[PDB]
Amino acid sequence: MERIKELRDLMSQSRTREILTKTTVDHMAIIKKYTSGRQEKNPALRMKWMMAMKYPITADKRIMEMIPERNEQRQTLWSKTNDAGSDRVMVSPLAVTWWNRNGPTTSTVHYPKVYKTYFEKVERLKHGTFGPVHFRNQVKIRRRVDINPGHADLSAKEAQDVIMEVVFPNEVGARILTSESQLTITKEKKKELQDCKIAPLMVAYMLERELVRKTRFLPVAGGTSSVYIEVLHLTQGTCWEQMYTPGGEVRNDDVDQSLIIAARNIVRRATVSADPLASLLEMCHSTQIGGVRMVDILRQNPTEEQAVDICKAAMGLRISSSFSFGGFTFKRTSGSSVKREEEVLTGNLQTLKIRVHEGYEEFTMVGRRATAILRKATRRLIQLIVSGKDEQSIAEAIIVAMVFSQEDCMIKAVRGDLNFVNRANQRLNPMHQLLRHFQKDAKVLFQNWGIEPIDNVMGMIGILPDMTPSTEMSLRGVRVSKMGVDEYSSTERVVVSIDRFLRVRDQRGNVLLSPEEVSETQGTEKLTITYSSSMMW
Amino acid sequence: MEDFVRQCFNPMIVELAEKAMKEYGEDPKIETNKFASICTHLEVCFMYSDFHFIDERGESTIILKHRFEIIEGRDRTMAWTVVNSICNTTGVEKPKFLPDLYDYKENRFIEIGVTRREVHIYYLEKANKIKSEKTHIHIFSFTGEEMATKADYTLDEESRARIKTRLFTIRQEMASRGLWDSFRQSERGEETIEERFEITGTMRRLADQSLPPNFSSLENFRAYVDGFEPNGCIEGKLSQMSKEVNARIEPFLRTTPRPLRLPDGPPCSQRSKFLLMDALKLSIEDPSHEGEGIPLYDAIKCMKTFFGWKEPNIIKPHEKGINPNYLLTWKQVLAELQDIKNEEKIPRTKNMKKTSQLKWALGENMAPEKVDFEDCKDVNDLKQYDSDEPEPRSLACWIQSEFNKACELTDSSWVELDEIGEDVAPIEHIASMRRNYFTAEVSHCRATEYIMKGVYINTALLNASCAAMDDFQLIPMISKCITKEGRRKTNLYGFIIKGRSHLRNDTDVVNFVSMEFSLTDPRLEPHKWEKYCVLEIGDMLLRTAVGQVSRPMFLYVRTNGTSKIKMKWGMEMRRCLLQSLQQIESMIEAESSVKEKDLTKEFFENKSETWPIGESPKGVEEGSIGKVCRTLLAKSVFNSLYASPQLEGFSAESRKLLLIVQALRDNLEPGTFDLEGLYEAIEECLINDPWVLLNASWFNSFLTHALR
Amino acid sequence: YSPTSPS
Amino acid sequence: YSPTSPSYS
Amino acid sequence: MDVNPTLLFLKVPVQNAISTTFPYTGDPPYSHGTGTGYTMDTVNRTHKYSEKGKWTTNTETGAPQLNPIDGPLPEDNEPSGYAQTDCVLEAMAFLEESHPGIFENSCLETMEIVQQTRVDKLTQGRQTYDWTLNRNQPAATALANTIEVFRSNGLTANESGRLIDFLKDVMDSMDKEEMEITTHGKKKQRLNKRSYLIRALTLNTMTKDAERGKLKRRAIATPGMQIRGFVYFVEALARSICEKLEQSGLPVGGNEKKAKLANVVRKMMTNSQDTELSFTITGDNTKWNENQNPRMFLAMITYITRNQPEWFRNVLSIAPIMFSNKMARLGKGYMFESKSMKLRTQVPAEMLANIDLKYFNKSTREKIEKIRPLLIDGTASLSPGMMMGMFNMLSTVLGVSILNLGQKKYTKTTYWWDGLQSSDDFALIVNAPNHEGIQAGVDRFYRTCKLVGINMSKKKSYINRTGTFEFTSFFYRYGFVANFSMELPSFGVSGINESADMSVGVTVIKNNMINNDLGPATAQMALQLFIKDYRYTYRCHRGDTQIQTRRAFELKKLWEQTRSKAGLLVSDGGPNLYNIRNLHIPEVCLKWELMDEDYQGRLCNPMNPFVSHKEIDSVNNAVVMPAHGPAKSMEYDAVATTHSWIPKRNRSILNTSQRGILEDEQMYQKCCNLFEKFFPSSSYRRPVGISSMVEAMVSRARIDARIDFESGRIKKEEFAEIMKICSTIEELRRQ
RNA sequence: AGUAGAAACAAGGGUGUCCCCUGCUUUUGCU
Ligand SMILES: [Mg+2]
Repeated sequence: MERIKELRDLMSQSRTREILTKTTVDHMAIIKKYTSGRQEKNPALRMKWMMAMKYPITADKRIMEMIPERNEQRQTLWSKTNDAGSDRVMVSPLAVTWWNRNGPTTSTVHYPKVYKTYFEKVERLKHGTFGPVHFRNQVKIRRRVDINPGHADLSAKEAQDVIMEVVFPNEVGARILTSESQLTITKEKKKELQDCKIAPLMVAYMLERELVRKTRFLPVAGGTSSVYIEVLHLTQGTCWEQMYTPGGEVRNDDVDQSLIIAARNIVRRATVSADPLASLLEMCHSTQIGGVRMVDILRQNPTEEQAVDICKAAMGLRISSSFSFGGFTFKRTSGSSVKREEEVLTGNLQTLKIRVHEGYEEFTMVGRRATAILRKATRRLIQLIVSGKDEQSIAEAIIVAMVFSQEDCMIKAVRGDLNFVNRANQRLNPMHQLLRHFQKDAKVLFQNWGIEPIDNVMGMIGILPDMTPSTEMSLRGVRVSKMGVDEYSSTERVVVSIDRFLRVRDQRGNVLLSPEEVSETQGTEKLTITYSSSMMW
Repeated sequence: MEDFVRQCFNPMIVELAEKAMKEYGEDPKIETNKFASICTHLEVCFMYSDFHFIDERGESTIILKHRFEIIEGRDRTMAWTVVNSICNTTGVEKPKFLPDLYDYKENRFIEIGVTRREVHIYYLEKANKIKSEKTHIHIFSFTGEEMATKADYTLDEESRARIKTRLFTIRQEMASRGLWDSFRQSERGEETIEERFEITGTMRRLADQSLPPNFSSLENFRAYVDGFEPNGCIEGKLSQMSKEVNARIEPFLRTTPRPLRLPDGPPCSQRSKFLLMDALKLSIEDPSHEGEGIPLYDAIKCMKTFFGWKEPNIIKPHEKGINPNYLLTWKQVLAELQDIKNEEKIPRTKNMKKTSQLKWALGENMAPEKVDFEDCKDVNDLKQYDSDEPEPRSLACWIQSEFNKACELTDSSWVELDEIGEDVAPIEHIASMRRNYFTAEVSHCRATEYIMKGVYINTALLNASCAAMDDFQLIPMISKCITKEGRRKTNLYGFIIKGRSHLRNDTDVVNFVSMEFSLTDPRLEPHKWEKYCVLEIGDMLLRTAVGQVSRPMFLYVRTNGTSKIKMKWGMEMRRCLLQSLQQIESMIEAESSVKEKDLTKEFFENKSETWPIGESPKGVEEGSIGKVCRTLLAKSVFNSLYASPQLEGFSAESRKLLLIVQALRDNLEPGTFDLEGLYEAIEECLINDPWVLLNASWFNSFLTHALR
Repeated sequence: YSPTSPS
Repeated sequence: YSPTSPSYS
Repeated sequence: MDVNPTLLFLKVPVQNAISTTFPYTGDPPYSHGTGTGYTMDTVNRTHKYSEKGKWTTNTETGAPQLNPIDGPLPEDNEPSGYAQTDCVLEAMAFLEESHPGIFENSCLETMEIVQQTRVDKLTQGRQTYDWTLNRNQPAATALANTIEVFRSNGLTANESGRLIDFLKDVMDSMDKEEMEITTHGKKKQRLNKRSYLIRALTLNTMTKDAERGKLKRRAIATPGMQIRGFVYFVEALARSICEKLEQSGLPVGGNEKKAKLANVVRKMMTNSQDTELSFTITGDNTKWNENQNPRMFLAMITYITRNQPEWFRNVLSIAPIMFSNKMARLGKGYMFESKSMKLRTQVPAEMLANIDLKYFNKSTREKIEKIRPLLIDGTASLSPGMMMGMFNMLSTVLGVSILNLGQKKYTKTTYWWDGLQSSDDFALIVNAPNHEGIQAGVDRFYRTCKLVGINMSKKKSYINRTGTFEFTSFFYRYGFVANFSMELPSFGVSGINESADMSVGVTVIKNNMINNDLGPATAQMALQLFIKDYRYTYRCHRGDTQIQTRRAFELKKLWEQTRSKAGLLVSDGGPNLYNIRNLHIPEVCLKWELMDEDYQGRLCNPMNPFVSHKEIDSVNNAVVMPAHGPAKSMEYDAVATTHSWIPKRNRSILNTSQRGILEDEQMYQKCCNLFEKFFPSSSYRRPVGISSMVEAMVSRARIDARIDFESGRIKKEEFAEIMKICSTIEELRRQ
C-alpha cells in the first residue's frame, strides 16, 4: 500500500523518474554506493571535534513525530536541518538518552535467541571454574585455531542459503536445501525466529557469524579448542598460566572427536578387509555420527587426521600435499629430491630394498605432541630442530626424523630381523619396518648415532643419547629448541589417487598417506556413533 | 521468417520473447527457430491465462482475481521469486525446474507445450525431464492435437478451441510463407564461448613503446621471452660489472662510534603550551571530584584566597611584541573577573570583549587578503612563501632541569582511576595488586600532574573552539588533587583566552593568550622566556619552616597557538601511563619467569634491585623500580608535550645506532656499510627542538658509558 | 603503598 | 618550601 | 643527579626495552600546504637515477620518456635504475626451477579469478582519481562517473557487470577519436584523442600525512579508474605466486611473519662447534619505488604467463604498459604572498609550465627548470619508477627470486644465503666458512640486486651474527620481543559510535593481551583509561556524578528512574563491569541480566530512528588506521541498539559548484531505499536483473498484493486501489 | 606577534555595515 504510494510520488518528479527508468538492477549495486562523502581520515579527531557541536548525530525523519522538540528543561533534542546527502535529520545525543529513558518500551524476548553467540559466551564464562596460577616459563606454539565456538560448520554458500531461507523466505530463488542437517537448522531457526521484529539484516549477519567457522594463527600455549582459545587472554601469559575450565560444551568439538574416532576405527576395519577400497567406501556411506551421516561431515569438516584424510581421499576430494610418516605430517619448505632405488644391508645381515631420496631438502614435521624442522641431505641428516611437550614426544620425533633421514648410521644400528606386518598380516615397507623396530627400543640407535659439541645459545639446549638435557654436548645435527617451533599456516590442497590398499599417491607418484600411518590410539566418542554396514556388526 | 514472426504478434509478446532470449546471451538475428518456438509458447500461454477470472466464491469467470499466474517470459530472478512465494503461501512444494504457469482453482503448477511432433513424444520428454507428479503438463500440437495429464483438460472447451484455432491459423500463415517445413523447432544446447582480449589501435602502439630498448614490437619481445633459456646471463654481467660496485663491511669496534654533533646557535627557549616546573597554583579545599564544579566559580574562589595583589608592571618584556598590550590584557582579565563576580550568577563560559589589546594579541586580521593571481602578478614583492630550514639552536641546561623535576614525587595524588569489575579470578587478583603498586608509584609523580593539566587544558580549548568559533573565550587552568592528608583541593594555575577558532584543516591554528602564575624570576634565565612577557602582580608571603618570607609573584603572559591535531593528541596524554607501566610489567614478568613466583611485591617493597637511570659527577646512578617507572612515565609525557618531526626523525635514526651498539655489546661482531651516512641522517634531525637536543645529549652520554 | 625516594 | 604548591595563609 | 633514561640500556638489552625508543604518544608530523614541491623533486630524482638511458618521444601522448632498461651497468654505489632484462628473466627462471609448477598453478588460479570478478569489486577503494572531474573522488563515485561517461559515448560493454568487460570498455575508449564529458549548470566538454589519453594515464599526486620516523614529507600518488582493474588482476596473480613461496612475507599477518622469521633464523643459525659462520643483515632498500621499472614488471609477467591463452597474457600485460606511459599531476600548485600589499594568492600547478621564475626561491626555481622539459598539459611525464607503488606483490616476487638465487646450487661456492622479503623490507642471512666467504656472499647479493634494479641502502643497513635482528619493527633477540608502543595509538576512542567504540576498545585490549605480551595489570589500567576517555568523549559520565554537561540532565533522570543501576550501559551513566576475564563479551550481553525490563525494552527497540543498516559488508565493521601500515578493517562484536547511531557528514560541498552531485546522491538514495521496500533481501546479497528498477518494483508489488489478498490480510478495496496505482505507474512509464 | 617548518595558518565563500552558508571536500594512495 504505502510502497506503491511512495513509488508514485517518486515517479512524479522528472529527474528521479529518469534515474528509476534508465538504471538496471545491476547498476543499483553501484549507484547505491554513490556518495560525495569522503571516507573519514581521522575518526578519533573527528569524533572528539563533533561531539562538542549541538547536533552531531543523524536520525530518521520519524524521530520528529516520536520524541518532543524540546526537553522538560527546554533543551532541544532534534533539529529540522537535514543531513548532507540524505533525508535524515541532525539530532543531539540528548535525543538518544531521552529515548532510552522515555521511549516506547518493547518486549525483548528474541534478542537472546537472535544474538545466541554472545549469550552463549557469557553463559560459558559464568559457569566456568578457575584454578591456581602457575608462574613458570611459558612455551607458545603458533597454530591455526578456530575462534568460533558453537557453529554448525556450514560454509559461506550453505550458510547464505540457510540465512536466505530463514530471514527472506520468498527470496530463496532456485535453491532447495538438501542435507538433512541444513533442513534441521532451517526449521529450528524458523521456529525460534517466528514473529521477530529485529531488522532482517542484523539477524542474517548474526546467523552468518554463528554458522561459519573462522580461523586465526595464534600463539597457543596450552589446549586448543573453540572454548579454550575464546578465553586465551585470560588463561595464558608471558610467564604465568591460569588454570581454567569453561562451563560449557560445544558440539563442534564433539563432532570433530567423534569423526576422528570413527575414521580411525573404519580404516582399521578396512585394513583387514579383502577389498580395502570398496569396504572403506561402503563404511563411509553407511555410518552416522550423532544422527548425521558421515559423508556430509567429511565434505565439510576441516579437521586434519591421517584416518580422516584417507577417508576423504577415498571418495575423492582434495587433501593436504604434506605426507604422513611416523605419525608426523611433513610439509616441504625448500629444496627438492629425486627418488633413487637402492639396496642396503643392516647390522643383522639383512637386505633391504629402499627408495632413497637424493638431493638437498627442507621439511617441517608437525606431530600431536611435538614439532620440528629438518634440513636433510642425500642419505645424510644436516639439522633437526625439535620441540615437544615432554621428553617422550621429543624422543618419538627424533626417532621418526632419524629413520626418515635414511642414513646408514641408523641402518647398521639395527639388531635382529625386521619382520613387522600390518593387521592384515602383510609385510610393511622397509622404512616403516625400521621405524617400528626403533620405536620398540632406541638405545642402540641413539648410542650408535654420533656425538658432537655445540654452542650454548639462548633458547636452545642439547640432548645426549640417554635423552638428558646437556649444555655442552649433543647428537649430530639435533637440537632441542626451548621455545615452541611454530607449525605451518597454509597447506596446499591437491588432487590425489588411492589404490586398492588405501595407499594415497599424488600426481608425482609419491605416497602421502597409508593405513599403517593411522595411530592405534582409541579414545572415547563424544557423540553416539552408529554403523549400518555389515562388517561393524 | 523474421518479418512473419515480428508482424504476426502483439508487440508486447515479441518484446517479452526477445528479452527472454537475450537473457541467455544469444543473438536474436542468428537463432530464430528458438525465437519462433518461444514466441508461440508465450502466445499460447497468454491465451491460456487471459480471459479467466475468479469471483468471490471461487468459480470460473469469462468476459478482479486472475485464475492463472504466468511464469514464462520473465527474468529467472522474478520467476523464481514468484514461484517461491506461491509455494510458500499455498503450501504446494515447488518443482525442481521452472514451470510455465500456475493455476489457483486447482492450486497447482501447469506446463504448456507447443510442438510440431506428436503430442505423446514431447509429453513424455517433458514429463520425464521435470520428473514432477504434482505439476500439471499440457501439450499442444500444430495439427490440432492436444493432451494433458490423465487426459484431464483444465481449460474449458471454448478456450481450447480458440487456442487450437490460433495455432492452426498461425501455422497456415507460416506455411504460406513456405518456411513451416524447415522449422522443426529448436532445443537449448547451452554453448560455451571462449574468451578473447585483443590489444589493438592506440594501446598496441603504447605496448610497442613500452619494451626494452632492443625490441620494436610487443610480439617480438614475447617471442624472445618465450624462447629464453638461462645461459650464464647473471654471471656474465657480474663479471662485466665494475669492482667498485660492492658492499664492503666496515668492522664496528669499540673505537668506531663518535659522539653526535649537536647544532650551534642561540640557546633554545621554552615552547610548551603551559608552564611545567615554574607553575604556581592557588588552591582551595573543595570536596568535589575532577571536572565537577563551574570552572569560573572555582577560579574566583582560588583568586580570593590570595591577598597581596599589586599594580601590574612589566618585568621581562616580549622583545618582538607590544608589552603594553599584554599589560592591558591582564588588566582586562581582572576587570572581567570582577564583573562576573558582581553578578550573582556564574555562567558556564565568559566571552571577553574584543578590545584592541586582545585583537593584537590574538592575531586578529593578520591573514593577508586572498586575491586572484591575475590581480597581483605585477606586485613587486610578490614571491613564494618562506620555506627555509628552521634556524639552529644550541642545547640549553633548562630542559634537563625540567626533566629532572618531572621525575620527582609529589605530596598530592594526581590520578583517580575509574572503577572496574570486581576480581573473580586469581590472575585478576594478582593483576589488581600489581596495578595497585604501579598506580601508587605513579599517582604522585609530577608527570601525572602534567598529564592531567594538559588533558584538561586541551579538552577545554577544543570544546571552546568548536562551540564558539567567533568569541574571545576565557578559560581557567584548573586541576583537582588530593593532599597527603586526604583533603581534596582545587588548584588554579592561570587563565587562557582563546581567540577565533574557525579551524578547517587539521593543521589550522587557533591562537590564544596564556597568563600563568609563577614564582621564578625570568631574569635568571632570559633566553628560556624569549616568547613571554613576564609581569609582577603581587608579593606572596610564603610560609617557610623558619618563618614567613615575602617573594614576588610573576605572571608569564604569552601568545601561543594550537591546531586540531595537537589539541586532540593532548587530550589523549593519559595513555602515556600505559607505555611506562607496560615496560615495567615486562621487566617484572621476565624476572618472575625464572624464579617461578611473582616478585612484584619484592621489587616494590624491598628495593633490592636497581637499574642505572641517571648520571652524577661520581658516575652512573642507579634507581629503584619505582624510580624507573617514574622516569619512563616522564619521558613519555615529555615526548607528548614536545612532539615534533625532529623527534620522530631522531628516534628512527638513533634506533639503528642503539641496536648496532647493543650488538657490539653482545659480541656479535657488528659491521656497517656506511656509518658516516647514518651519522649524517641522525644529525640532520637536530635543529632547534630542546627535547630532541636533550635526547641526543643523552645518547652521547650513553655512548660514552656503554663502550668502556 | 606509600612511594618513597632517597632524594 | 615548594615553589609550585606552597602555603600562603 | 641528572636523569638519563637512555642509560637504562646499560642493563636492559635494547630489544627488551625497545618500546622506550618509540615516541608514539605525541602527534605525528603533518603537511601544511601543497605537495607540488615533493612531486617535482620525486620526478627529478626518478629521472636522475636513470639519466643514462634512451630518450624517446611517445607517438600517442607526445611525451618525453626515459628508458634505462639494458642501459650501462652501474659504476658506483649510487642508486641505479638500469635493470638488465636477461638478469631478471634468469632470476624468474631459477625461481620457477626451485619451485616447479608455481607459475602455472598461480596463472590457472588467477585466470579462474578473472572470469568471475565483478565490476563492483572496484568500489572497495579509497579516493580514486577522477579524470571526469579531474580530482580525487571516492572509489564508487569515480567508478559511477566513468561508467556514465562511457555510456554517453557508446561504450556499454560493462552492462554485463564483469570486470574484464569493463576493461574491454576502457580498451575501446582508449581508441575513441573524441570523448564527451559533462561538467557542473551542466555543460558539455569535448576532449580530443591526446587529451583523453593523457587524462587516462594521469596520477593524482598528494602528500602523505601521519607518517612516523621521518623528518621530511614525501609524496604519494593515486591512479584513476582506467588502470585499477588491470592492477587488481596483476596483484591477484602476484598474491597467488607469493602464497606458495616460503620466503615471501605477504600477504600473511604478523604472527605468520614472526613464525617464518623464527623458522629461517633457527634453520640458518644452528651449527656444530666450528664449521661455518652465519651473519644476518637487517637491510633496507633505498628509493625502492623510484628505481623499479614497469618494463621489468612487463618482462616478469611475460615470463610468468608462458604457455597461457593470449587473452590472459594481454589482460595481465596491459597494466605494466600503462604504468610505463604514465603522467603525474603536480599537486595543487603554490601560494604567493606580498608583505608590502599584505596579499596572498594561489598559483595553480597548471601554470608552472610558462610562469615567470622570479617568484620562486633558488631550490624551487631549479626544480621547475629541471622539470620543464617533461611537462605536458600540466602533467609531468614520468616513464621510469613506480611512484604510486601499487605493485607491492610483484616487487616481493622479485626480491624472493634474488633471495632464492642464494642456494648453494646457484652460488657454486662455499657461501650461501637465505631470508625473508616483504615488498621493500628484507632480512638476509649469509652462511660461509669464514669472514672472507661472508664478505664474498654479501658482495654477490649486493651486485645481483644492483643488476636486477634493486638498490640496498648501505646507510640504513648493518650486519651482525645471526642471533638478533629487526624486520618491519619486529625485533628478534633469540625470540621475538614485545613492542607495545607500536600499538599505543590504537588504545583510545575509535570514533565510530558509543557501542562500536566500546567494543573496539575492549577488543583492542584483548588482542594486545593475546599477541603483544600486554600484562594483566597493564590491561586493567588500559581498561580504566579507556573508560575514562570514553566517558569524557561521549559525555556519558555516571548518573550520580555532578559533572556539568549538556547530557547530564537526561542521564541523571534516567539514573534516578532506573532501579537496578548495574544494568545501565556506560553510555547511559552505568558502571563499568569489565575485567580481564570478560574482555571478550559485548557490553549489552555482559549486563543483560541486570537491566530493567522497561530500560531493556527501550534500549533494544528495533523501531528506534537512530539505527541505520547499510549493506551487510559494513555491519559491525570499522576502518582503523594503525601507527604503521595502511588502514585495516576490524570486526567487533556488539548488539545493535540506540547507541549505534551515525554521525553527521561534512557540508562544505554545499558552497562549491560540485553541490550538484550532492542533490544527485540524495535522488539515488530515494530510489535505492524504495528498492529495499520491495526487495528486502537486496541489502544482503546483491540483486541481479536486466529489467529496469520500475519493472521489477511493479511486478513485485503486483505479486505481493495478489498473495496478501489471497491470504485474506487485506480487504479488496485496498488491493483494487493499489492495483489502480500500479497501473497508473505502469502507463506513466511509457510517457 | 604567534603557531609552525621545505608550506602553510593567522577564517574562507556568497549576495546586496548587517545578513546567509561552511569547520576534512580543489589535498590523504597501495597488499
Ligand atoms: Mg622499507
